[PDB]
Amino acid sequence: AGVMTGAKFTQIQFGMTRQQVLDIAGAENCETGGSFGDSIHCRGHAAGDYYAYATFGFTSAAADAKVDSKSQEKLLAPSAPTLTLAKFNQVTVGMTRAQVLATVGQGSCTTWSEYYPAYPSTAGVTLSLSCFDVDGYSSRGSAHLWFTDGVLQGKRQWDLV
Amino acid sequence: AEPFAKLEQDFGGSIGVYAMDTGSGATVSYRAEERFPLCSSFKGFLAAAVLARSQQQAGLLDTPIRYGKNALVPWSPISEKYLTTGMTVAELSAAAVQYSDNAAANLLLKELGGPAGLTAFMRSIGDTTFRLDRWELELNSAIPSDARDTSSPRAVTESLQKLTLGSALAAPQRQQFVDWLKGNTTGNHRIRAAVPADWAVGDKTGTCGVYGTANDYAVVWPTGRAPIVLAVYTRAPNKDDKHSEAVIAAAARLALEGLGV
Repeated sequence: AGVMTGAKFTQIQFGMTRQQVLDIAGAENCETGGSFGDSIHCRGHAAGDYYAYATFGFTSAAADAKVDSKSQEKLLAPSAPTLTLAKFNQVTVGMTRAQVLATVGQGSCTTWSEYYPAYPSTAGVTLSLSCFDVDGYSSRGSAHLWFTDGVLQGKRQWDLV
Repeated sequence: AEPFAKLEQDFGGSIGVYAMDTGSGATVSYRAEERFPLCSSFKGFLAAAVLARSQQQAGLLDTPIRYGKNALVPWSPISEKYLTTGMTVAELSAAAVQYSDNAAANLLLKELGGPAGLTAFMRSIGDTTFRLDRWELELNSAIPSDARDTSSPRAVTESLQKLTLGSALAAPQRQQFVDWLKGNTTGNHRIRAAVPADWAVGDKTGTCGVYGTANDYAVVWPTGRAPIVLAVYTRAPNKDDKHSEAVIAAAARLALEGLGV
């Protein structure tokens, strides 16, 4: 059924069952148990010293649990990366998602991590954005912006110019 | 040596190899004393240093480590998942070895006293070439002629031997290190690709991704035969040069041929 991809990632929805996730991703790309506990971890093509991947968290270890968490690295590309050390330094704790996007560029960010501790309720939702500059989405120069309930809690960057 | 020279020229860079047959004492050596960037391959020795310290500090491996989003770095598939619950030192070690988990590696370095702490451990087991200077992700720069965060294929292999087959670690810790290496998920297309699928292999990979810089080291157990220890490192002159898993597998095959394996 191919390797894990962004299209598969996107098609997979919160609230789904393990079976649906596997249906879409292709059980052959995916693992569970071991280091990933009850989560389902699916691999795409090689990247970094690992592989492009998605990880899906579930409301419980039970068989009918639902997706309450979606994570990915190198499965989604930024639409128009414009991040700079300048804008990054403009981002401040307390900003809403919208405020942050305006600052870093509405094309610069992808969703690293998205988790609903109270699924299906969105209360307490936590969000990690991975944001990239000019060339940052290649294989260098990016940031991590994390939110709770849509309010920025913190930020970190690596080799922004 | 000629076949190695040809391989590296096809590749467009430099290749360093050192392999030893622990049954005969025979070795194969190509640029084995030149420095190559460690990249993620330092995480293997990081785990060993954690295990060594656990011999001195009881309960170390079972210590729950709590961290927040501030500790995450790109390429951290395991630590990202356990953010809400934390992870034990043993779990962090397994993640660093088996998935090249970056956040886990920095958390462990912290326990050891940083890069100088790891370097000091490597000195303690007789390795005088190994040097780690920086943390993730800065240690991946791989700038030609930069000696920071490098070692040589020979020193890597000699240390690997001491840790996995020798007495650098106590027996229980030695077996844990071996088990972690055997469970590595990142190296199916490198040294593992050069050997029969039913031979036990423990390996740690590294991929800086700039300057065609990548690597793998391994202990290989040929059925019925004594183990082989080997390290293959690659390097290239230009930043945009690509690394090649195929070249590493090919170099491994050559080294194994050289040992009569």
